[PDB]
Amino acid sequence: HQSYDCVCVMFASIPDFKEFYTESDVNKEGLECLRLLNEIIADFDDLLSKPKFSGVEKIKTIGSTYMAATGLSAIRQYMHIGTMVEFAYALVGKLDAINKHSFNDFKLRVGINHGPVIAGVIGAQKPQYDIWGNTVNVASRMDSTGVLDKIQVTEETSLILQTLGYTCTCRGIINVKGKGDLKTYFVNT
Amino acid sequence: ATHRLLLLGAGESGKSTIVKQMRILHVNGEKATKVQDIKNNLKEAIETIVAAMSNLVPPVELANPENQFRVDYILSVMNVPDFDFPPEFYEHAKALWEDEGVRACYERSNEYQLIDCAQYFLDKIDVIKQDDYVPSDQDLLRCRVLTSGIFETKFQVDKVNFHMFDVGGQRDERRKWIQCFNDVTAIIFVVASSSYNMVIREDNQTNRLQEALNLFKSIWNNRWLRTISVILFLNKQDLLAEKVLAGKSKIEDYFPEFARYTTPEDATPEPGEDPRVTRAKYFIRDEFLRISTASGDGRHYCYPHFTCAVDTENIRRVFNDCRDIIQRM
Amino acid sequence: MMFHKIYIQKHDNVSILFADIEGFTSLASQCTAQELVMTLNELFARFDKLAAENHCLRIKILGDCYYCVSGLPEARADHAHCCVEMGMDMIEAISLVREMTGVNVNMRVGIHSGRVHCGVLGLRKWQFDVWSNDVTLANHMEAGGKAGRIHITKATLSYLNGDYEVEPGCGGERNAYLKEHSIETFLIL
Ligand SMILES: Nc1nc2c(ncn2[C@@H]2O[C@H](COP(=O)(O)OP(=O)(O)OP(O)(O)=S)[C@@H](O)[C@H]2O)c(=O)[nH]1
Ligand SMILES: C=C[C@@]1(C)CC(=O)[C@]2(O)[C@@]3(C)[C@@H](O)CCC(C)(C)[C@@H]3[C@H](O)[C@H](OC(C)=O)[C@@]2(C)O1
Ligand SMILES: [Ca+2]
Ligand SMILES: [Cl-]
Ligand SMILES: [Mg+2]
Repeated sequence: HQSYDCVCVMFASIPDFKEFYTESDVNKEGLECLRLLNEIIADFDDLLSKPKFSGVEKIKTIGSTYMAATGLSAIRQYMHIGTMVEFAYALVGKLDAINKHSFNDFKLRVGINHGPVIAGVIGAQKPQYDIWGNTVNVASRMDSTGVLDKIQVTEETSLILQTLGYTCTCRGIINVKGKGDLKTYFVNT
Repeated sequence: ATHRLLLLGAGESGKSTIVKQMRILHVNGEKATKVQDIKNNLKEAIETIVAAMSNLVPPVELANPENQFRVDYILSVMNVPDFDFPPEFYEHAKALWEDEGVRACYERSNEYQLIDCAQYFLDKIDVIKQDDYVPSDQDLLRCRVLTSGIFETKFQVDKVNFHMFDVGGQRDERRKWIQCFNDVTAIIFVVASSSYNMVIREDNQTNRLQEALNLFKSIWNNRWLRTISVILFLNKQDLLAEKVLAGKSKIEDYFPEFARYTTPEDATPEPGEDPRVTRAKYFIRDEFLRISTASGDGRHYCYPHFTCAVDTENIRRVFNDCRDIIQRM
Repeated sequence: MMFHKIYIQKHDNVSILFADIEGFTSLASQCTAQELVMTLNELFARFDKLAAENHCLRIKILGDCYYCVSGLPEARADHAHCCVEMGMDMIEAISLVREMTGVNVNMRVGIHSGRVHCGVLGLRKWQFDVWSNDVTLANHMEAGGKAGRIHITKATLSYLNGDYEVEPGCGGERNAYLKEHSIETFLIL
């Protein structure tokens, strides 16, 4: 496994799915719910086949949280960061579409960070591809402390977004475990 | 051969009533429990009427100023949790319902949320009050109760099996529907055809039938329901007839396209039915058919029925047509 | 046809084991991104080795979190006896690669037994996963657990057939989900 310099990592959870998930008998003890998650995750997996998102690399789904990165196909400079944002606005469109056909109101909660990672396989039995390093930890923490319908970024990530035409607003301070207090920003539309 | 049928429609459309008719028709302490619910129907129905009299524009007046004291009695007890139902209640209730002003307010019920089983129970208070009271089949059909969740009712007709699924029509409840979209024989979509003059509960602004129309387009055009055909239960035809013949609230004053509408040549009016009702009942149908016609592409079909859920003499007849249609799926 | 095919099957009498590292963040500060990821992969390789012998099918490595149900792919009578002995091994496994690293860290193991759905979601980057309230409980059991100890439920004892020296766990004291769902938890010796 090899290391990287400028990899933009993103988490997108649907925190309002956990409530929706019930286990009855009518719903086959929770299957009919998964059937929906599938329909959504598959719609989210389908976006990667778009040319504009050819540089996007889905890493995994965690529970009902979509995790993707850009700049893994590396050796403007921060074009991929602004593509990850472009990508998260897209998931919101798929989710908005599902909502129509599912008589539901699912919102997406996005955290986006960039920085150095390490990428490679893990585990002896079934080697699977994953990306570590503080960059991701922070990305994860900016999802979980996020806000619905909003994208939550770190300061320097906001800096980049401004140098790409994105307007921003400061949330204030988040406490990341092991990295302490730190200033975060929502992206505006 | 099993058939899984999903019942869909807005709030207070008929869904529950129809499940009930399947029990009357194709199934077999049990009713003593349902008595309490009917009394609640009676309570919630009388308060709602009087409460609404003073909030209407113009406000309504009691024909008998004496009744003001019962009006006071009802509003005083409106919130009471485990209401005792003392014989006063029925006395005061009846008295109010006799007051022509209370009734005149009841005519204007299209302007506030009043349950369908009002006039039915308010006409039979003296029967319900007796402590040896036992509800008639029509009483059980008429008892309104909100459905929260999904309820599976299994029955059989001629060794052929049916699984029926009941869902909440209220907006908050529609989010559960999806759970019944996979492996489904056919949609039964219920509409309160008579609710053309009244707004919905959830926002107190959006017209009930228009809500029903939009809900149908949602289902008819759903991405997970392009195979599945929909049996359309245009329901509450009695109440529809009433309104058209009563002539108080015109349809064209809610759905202006009605003025620019003549009656279909393919129409088969029930024996000696009024040309006006005929026109009206089939117009509501065609409004729904436009949605079904537009898209679809021979993969699923729309089968309409004029329905009265509270009339078992019409449920059997139309459910029979549905057994027939289920031949190919 | 109209729904995507779901690659998911229902499975009762299975036992779910979540395992987290206590004080992972302290380690994360003591060594470079390089060493951490190497030590991590070196540990979960050992874990995977122990897993297959203890008849537990490994599911996913989530950062510092490991989970591996027993009773899959085909049912087992000792499906809960496996996990217990599997968890037993992880406490020893970690101990060897604990004092050799310098800073003391430990494994926190939680276990539950019940029905699960399992399989895969979406279309891209498939990873075998599990879902159920029993899995949700499983994960919370780990959350409300103790270092170097193995947290088990009332259910994962109604399967143990009284073979391990148990004792009251007080999971309501460490985790709200446990308390609010009123779960009787225990620990082993
Ligand atoms: N007069 C008349 N009343 C009807 C007719 N169909 C249904 N009703 C009454 O309207 C009320 C509303 O229908 P009901 O079945 O109770 O709710 P629903 O349509 O299933 O809607 P929900 O329970 O999911 S919220 C019932 O009390 C029923 O008695 C009809 O054809 N004629
Ligand atoms: C998918 C539905 C549901 C309810 C079922 C389930 O068991 C989970 O997938 C687990 C517990 C489960 O899959 C095991 C891993 C992990 C990561 C612990 C999941 C998340 O906590 C999910 O919550 C999230 C964030 O969606 C959760 C709880 O969601
Ligand atoms: Ca940890
Ligand atoms: Cl309706
Ligand atoms: Mg109902």
